[PDB]
Amino acid sequence: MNGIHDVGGMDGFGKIMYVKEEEDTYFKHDWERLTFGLVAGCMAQGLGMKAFDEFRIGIEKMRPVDYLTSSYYGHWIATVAYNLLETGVLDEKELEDRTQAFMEKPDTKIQRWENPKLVKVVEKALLEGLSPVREVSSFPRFEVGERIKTRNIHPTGHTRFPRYVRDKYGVIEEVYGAHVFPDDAAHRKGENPQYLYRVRFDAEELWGVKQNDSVYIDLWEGYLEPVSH
Amino acid sequence: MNGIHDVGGMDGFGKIMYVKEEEDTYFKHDWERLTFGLVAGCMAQGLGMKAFDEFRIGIEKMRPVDYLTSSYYGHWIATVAYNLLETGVLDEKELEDRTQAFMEKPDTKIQRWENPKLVKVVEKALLEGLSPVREVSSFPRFEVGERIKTRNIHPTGHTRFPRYVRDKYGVIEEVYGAHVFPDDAAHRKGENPQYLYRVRFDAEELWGVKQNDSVYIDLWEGYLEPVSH
Amino acid sequence: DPRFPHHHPRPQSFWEARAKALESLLIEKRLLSSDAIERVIKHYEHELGPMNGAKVVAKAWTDPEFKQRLLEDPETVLRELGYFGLQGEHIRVVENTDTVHNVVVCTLCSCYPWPLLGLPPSWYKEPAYRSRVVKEPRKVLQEFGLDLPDSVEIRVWDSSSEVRFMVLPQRPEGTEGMTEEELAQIVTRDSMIGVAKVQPPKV
Amino acid sequence: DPRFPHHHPRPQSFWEARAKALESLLIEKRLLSSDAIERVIKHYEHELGPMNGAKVVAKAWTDPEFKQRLLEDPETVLRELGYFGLQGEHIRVVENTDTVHNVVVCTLCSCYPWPLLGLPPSWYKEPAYRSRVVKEPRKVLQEFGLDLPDSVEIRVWDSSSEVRFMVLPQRPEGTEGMTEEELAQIVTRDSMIGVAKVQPPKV
Ligand SMILES: [Co+2]
Ligand SMILES: [Co+2]
Repeated sequence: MNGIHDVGGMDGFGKIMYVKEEEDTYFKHDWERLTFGLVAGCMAQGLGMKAFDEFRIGIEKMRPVDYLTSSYYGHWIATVAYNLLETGVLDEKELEDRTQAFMEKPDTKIQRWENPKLVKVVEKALLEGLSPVREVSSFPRFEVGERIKTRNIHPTGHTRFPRYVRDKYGVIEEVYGAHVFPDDAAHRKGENPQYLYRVRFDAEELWGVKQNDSVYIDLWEGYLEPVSH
Repeated sequence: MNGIHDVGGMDGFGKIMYVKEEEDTYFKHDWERLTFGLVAGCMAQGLGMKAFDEFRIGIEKMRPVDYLTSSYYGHWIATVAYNLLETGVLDEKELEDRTQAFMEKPDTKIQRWENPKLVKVVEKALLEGLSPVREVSSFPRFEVGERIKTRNIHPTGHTRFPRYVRDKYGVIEEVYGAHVFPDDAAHRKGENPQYLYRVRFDAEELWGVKQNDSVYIDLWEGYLEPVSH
Repeated sequence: DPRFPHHHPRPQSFWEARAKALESLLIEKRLLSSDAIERVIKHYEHELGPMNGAKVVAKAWTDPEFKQRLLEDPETVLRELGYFGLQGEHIRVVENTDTVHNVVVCTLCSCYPWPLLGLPPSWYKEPAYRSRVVKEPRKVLQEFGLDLPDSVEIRVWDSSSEVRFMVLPQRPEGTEGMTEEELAQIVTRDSMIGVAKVQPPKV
Repeated sequence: DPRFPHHHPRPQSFWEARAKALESLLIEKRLLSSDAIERVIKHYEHELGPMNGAKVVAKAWTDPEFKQRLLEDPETVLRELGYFGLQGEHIRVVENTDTVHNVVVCTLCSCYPWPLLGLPPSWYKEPAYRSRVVKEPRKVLQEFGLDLPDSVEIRVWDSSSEVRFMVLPQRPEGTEGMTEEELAQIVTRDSMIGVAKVQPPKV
């Protein structure tokens, strides 16, 4: 979707708040640390999220004002809740009451519970990862060195086809192989693998200005089309 | 600029809050009515704003979070303040202190002052308008019926060249004549008239989808370029 | 927080306080009078309204010659009627037909022909309408209760220049016999923007 | 207000309350344990960090064979070193040269190779950097204090797929004689993202 998250090329966001790495703190609040666990915990078990595709769409669906105002880990919370509701893991009214409860008395303690069984599962995910590489029988359409042209399409659902590179000419730099197709996997429509390519674009083609700059990006075969003659 | 105001084609803003016209109130608060006066009052006298070009840029320069959160008339207030500061009509510290003062005690009354002289000026503007039509010696590059191609440029300053129509092919529908060029007038660089054209675009060319829909828009000659052969 | 300033928006009270701060400053410095600020409010809140455009539609609905004059050289015709003014200096009238439907918008801001229809609707200046009307006008129209066939071409007019556009709707199939003044009463503001059609006075 | 819901953002407390509401619910339903939630925090806050990538850079800075192996088949080389894991399954290493400079980003979200550099910088996930780095990388780099000549090509790498990228900076002209472990200490996190160059240990 052409949402607020696709900020590539926009103006008005001001200067970068640069900070020294030895002073840039990871988590400032405890709920932020909690969120990371909540995210990694569910995805490891496949609760509401098999991989990161279903995770990114949840964020993209946020209201523009919430996306810009909530903190970074606010995005993570929104998607985890989105996915757990969607997949029916948790009930709408069920979550609303708890949220309100914790807004009333934030100091409320939670019953601690543990079991090394799940912990072992989470570790498996953190160390083995979730490679989106798959095997297909299709023959890739383009080859390294070939001049390509991104398609002019505006999908309504999730997509990794940023607006600043649509309807533009580029050159294939590499053929990675076949990877899970975001546009489908994110909407639970089946991970329908597609050849992934790294395409190089010149600043002139993207911004209409001759500068010695270039952008490299990975695009799925479904986003590209051959150059007409 | 490619700011948050150029929302054409974006997704995620949700459903339209439709309301019956007999129930859709103009101003809900007094400060909103005040703002309208403040805007029309300054522009009529050329205080900080000669026309609407300098007025729109002021809004476009707002911070994204302020643009989405402040109300509609919040935008008007931001630009009026922006322009009055820029043109040195009012001092930065001077305005800050007053703002804070009124946030402390909003009930503070203001000394009323009047003079039919200015009132007559404001009426002149409201009834005569500010036609941006000018006379030039240049020969228009394109003619009605000609197939055109919008240029792929991303100006940093003000511009009336919305992103959803850049680097796209269209057809000239009319040649209005020469009008003040926003990109320059908005930045006080001189109203450098340019031929204005109304260009028609097909849904397919803009969104890559065949539908019986089309968009008509007015573009300055400086945004267009001839079709190569 | 200190590295995330953009996450916090200024409170609605800030803008209100700013408007007052501006009013006092301009007055105090004798740059703007109070009777001038009122003249404007009175003019846009009680003097201008959709009633003006309604009369134009009614006259064209009953005078083929006027209609032609209006569609060919609208700027001149409107000037004679007196419907001219700030943000209404250059206006074009687009006509709806059985096969063509028109809808105007201002994706960049909220440009609207004040001298003709008065101030714009609340939804007209918001992102929802402005962002979607140019890409999928059919869906947007359904939300307004207008379901158009696929055989009907939809023309979206985006006000990118100082030029403004007004929609001339079709005369409902229930009128006939009604007078000009009686027809002006049935033309709605939304019908002149293209988000609705004038309903037949039959019922 | 009732017609302008989108103007009001949910308060920061809402998100905090929501995270807790989620934690209790998942625990209460025996879907997620507390010792599992801690294992993760411990792993991303105390186990992973830029220190990993620093060693890779230091080894390549001192072993031409390793460097070659690394640039040609990075996925295999990294797997042998053990720098593999969630969001670090597929990594590519881009090398900076006297005529070429590399800078990575994730315009759509904030994708970063956790197993190699740990969590990303605060500015890396914000709109300012993500929006501008692809259109005018030179200006953005100046803000970080890096002024590159026009004769130096700047390559921006946007992480649109699960594939992640890491920047291999040039060895400063002040080292020589230093050991691998001693070089790993001078490689900064920012230098492996492309927003800075390793400064010479001379001074
Ligand atoms: Co406007
Ligand atoms: Co990301």
